[PDB]
Amino acid sequence: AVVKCKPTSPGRRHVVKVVNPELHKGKPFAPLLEKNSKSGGRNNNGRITTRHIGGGHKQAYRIVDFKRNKDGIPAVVERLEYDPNRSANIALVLYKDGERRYILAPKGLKAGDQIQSGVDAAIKPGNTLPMRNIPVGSTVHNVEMKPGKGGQLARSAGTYVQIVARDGAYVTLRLRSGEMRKVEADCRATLGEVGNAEHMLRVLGKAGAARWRGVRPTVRGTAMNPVDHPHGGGEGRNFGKHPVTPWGVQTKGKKTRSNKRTDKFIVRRRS
Amino acid sequence: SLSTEATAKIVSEFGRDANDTGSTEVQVALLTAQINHLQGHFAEHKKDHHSRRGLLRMVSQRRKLLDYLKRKDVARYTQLIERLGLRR
Amino acid sequence: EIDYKDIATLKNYITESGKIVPSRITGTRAKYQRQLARAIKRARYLSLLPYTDRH
Amino acid sequence: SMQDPIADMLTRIRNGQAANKAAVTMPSSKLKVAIANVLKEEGFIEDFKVEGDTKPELELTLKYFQGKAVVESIQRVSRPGLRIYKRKDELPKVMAGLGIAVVSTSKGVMTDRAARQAGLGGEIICYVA
Amino acid sequence: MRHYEIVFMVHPDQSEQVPGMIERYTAAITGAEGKIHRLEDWGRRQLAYPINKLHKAHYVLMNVEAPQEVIDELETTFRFNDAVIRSMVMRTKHAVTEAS
RNA sequence: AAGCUUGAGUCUCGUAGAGGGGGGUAGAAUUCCAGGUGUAGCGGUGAAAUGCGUAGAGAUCUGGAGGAAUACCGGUGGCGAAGGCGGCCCCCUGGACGAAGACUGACGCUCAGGUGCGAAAGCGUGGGGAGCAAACAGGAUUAGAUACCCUGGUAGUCCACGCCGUAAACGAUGUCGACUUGGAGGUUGUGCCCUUGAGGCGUGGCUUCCGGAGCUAACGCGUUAAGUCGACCGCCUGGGGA
RNA sequence: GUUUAUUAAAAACACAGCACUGUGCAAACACGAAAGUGGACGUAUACGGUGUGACGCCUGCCCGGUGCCGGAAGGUUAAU
Repeated sequence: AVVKCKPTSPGRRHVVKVVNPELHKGKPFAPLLEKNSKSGGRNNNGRITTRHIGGGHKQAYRIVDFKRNKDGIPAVVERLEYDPNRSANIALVLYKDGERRYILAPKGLKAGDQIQSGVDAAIKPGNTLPMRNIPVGSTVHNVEMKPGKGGQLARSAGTYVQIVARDGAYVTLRLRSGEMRKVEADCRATLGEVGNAEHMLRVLGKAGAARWRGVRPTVRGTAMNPVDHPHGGGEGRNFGKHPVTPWGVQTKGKKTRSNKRTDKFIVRRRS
Repeated sequence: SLSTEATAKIVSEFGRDANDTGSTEVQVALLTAQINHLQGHFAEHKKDHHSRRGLLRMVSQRRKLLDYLKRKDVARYTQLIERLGLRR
Repeated sequence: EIDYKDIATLKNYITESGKIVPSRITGTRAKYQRQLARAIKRARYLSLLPYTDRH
Repeated sequence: SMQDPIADMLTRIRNGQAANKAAVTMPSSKLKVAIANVLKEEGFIEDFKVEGDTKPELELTLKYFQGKAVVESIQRVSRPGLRIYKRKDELPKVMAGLGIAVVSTSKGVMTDRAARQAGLGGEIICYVA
Repeated sequence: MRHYEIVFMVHPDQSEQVPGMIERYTAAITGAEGKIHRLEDWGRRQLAYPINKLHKAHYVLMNVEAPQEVIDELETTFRFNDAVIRSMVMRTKHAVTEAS
């Protein structure tokens, strides 16, 4: 759900956050935790690499699995908790001999069901099998499109992948980005959707609410000193020339894809 | 839509000498049994104003038949609304 | 209403033009043309009859 | 739906007389058979008969003599929502004395004559000529 | 208990798998205290026009006399299997025993 | 207060329906996508012209994507509180209606303010985009054309829902009950004659057209009455202004 | 809230939210004469570029020029 704050003091009325009464809490599982450290855009080799970054309150990384290697063993969901690294939230899983793993949340917000993987697996969430099994026209979840990179796509809150068509050794997938791609039917999929799906509804309401996440204020190129951005300070409200990067180059509408190695797998292109 | 087999569990308890099924004490129970069944029914589903008006018709008749029973004998009224859910 | 799954019977009531034989031509009452239209729809949604015509 | 047994009593007679019918029938009540007994005594009808084990129904016979209807006015006057009450000298002279009125009274249904003779008044029920 | 004929369109080239589906569909009827009347084939038949590139189907029918409360958890079991497809449940109208 | 039922109600075995809700579930062309075969035509009007087309159009095929609505029967017809609603198939469900009986015992009729509904269009958050098309840009046409008519085309139409509450919401007839000339016809139960039944004799529910006594200024209403009469509610006293 | 140490303090600046543009991820992008790292152990409910300025009601026309995209058939045309 989403909930809105009362006007107790100025501006606070705008604040809207995601709340879930079934969402659990506790301590992270230490063998799948690392402190990960802040990067701050300040550079090991010289001058800064990134912009609009500074400060932010302490965070750690919970290590999530997209390899799903323990085949033919039933595992149980133990708890679903708030995650600081991805908006989908992350669940804790216990395997039948004692191993514990963190997984991308299946839909249902619930724990206690048992899941398997193979060439054939139950129709339920969290169970994984190859897309060659299914008659298409459905949701496939996170998909192992390239074995050497694990389960790809649809990792953020409420994200989804539609399987559109099939023939022989291949199938086609359509994405909420505007791109459509072709893959081998033998590629592993977990089926269904990602949970949460409310993260885009959040309204910060306050000018400090991104500051505690390390987000630095944005100063305009046409307002800062003429040597410190290619646009340069006014000359009030008169931008002058065509928009460019801080590095002096035109960008608007100019396509920058140069990959050339995966375009044969893209059957309909993002506009 | 309530079976002769479901009424067999109402007219058995709310009766007294048989046949009593025309009496207010038994018809308020038969209306309550239909109201409480057609209450759910709803959830899942909501968007059906026809069966919603059917429910409110059965409630409209029950409100009147309760008021009428109370207007004949208060003790026979109070000894019914401890066996059917009313006023919490 | 009766025997509507038999296509060797039903093809006596539908045309090469991809249409229906009029009740004026079969000599039948108005509600037989309804019984025939229901037989056609009940054969379509049972894989006994095609939905459409053309080559 | 139905509130007053007299609100469908006299319509039957006024409409049946217009249809040229010799008898008119109605559902029976205490006041309907009390009015009929006085309308026979004053000669406005020939006879009346009442029968029924499921519902008692009352049939009265109309006068036409040799063809022309004998009752030249048939009116109600008074209704339960707005009743008319007349005192011992305020009792009416219907059709300027060519007709009569019927009253209920404390002594039971009678003519405006019988009421004025009894030196009393009461509530109106019928007007006739 | 309520009548249903339950007639399958088994795939004309994949009927070599079908006994494993049947043994899981019959289980849902016996568990529910239903009563199977025939469980018999009509065999391979032609279709009226070609659908999903197929012009044939392999026909098998149950006649189950089953509890009415099972239907919405039964009609889904032959809906995503893609080797037993295009099933009709055919409610009421009684059951023929033991016949083809 | 005491007593009733033949006012009102519910029901045994049973009846039709494009009513609602949830599920599904199926087909076609303008379109889009990758090409072939192939040459200068296509498109369109009362006339024409922008425009589509030699980058190979239009059309004709192969293999494929996308969106909406549900052809036929369909009407003399049903249902729904109205507004509205037609597919087949599987659930969930309101109301009405018949046969042959019975148990209560005035429990009825109406209703301010409430308590709940929505056709098109509109507002919100996220998707959606074949066809139709406000706006818009052209072709024109013309004295002018800001429009008709022709070429393109976004919003809007669809869906998750959440809002909005208005209509020529119209047979312009408030709700409720009784009494009473019909004909023709549709639609759905049903009593009876070995239905030995195709037939015949009846009888409830719903309802269309033609119209008679009555009503009405007139047209119409006309047993489903604007009639005959009663209970209650909602309204109202000239346009131009408003 | 931010705004320059000892004459120039606010209407300028930032902010909640708004739009456009590049990005299918070994992203695009950046720093590093690089080894490498940051982008991010984030994956389209996610990141890079530029403007707007909470909240409520809101958004006309012009593609000649200068940029960018779709088409590459035709023209212009270089080293070769």
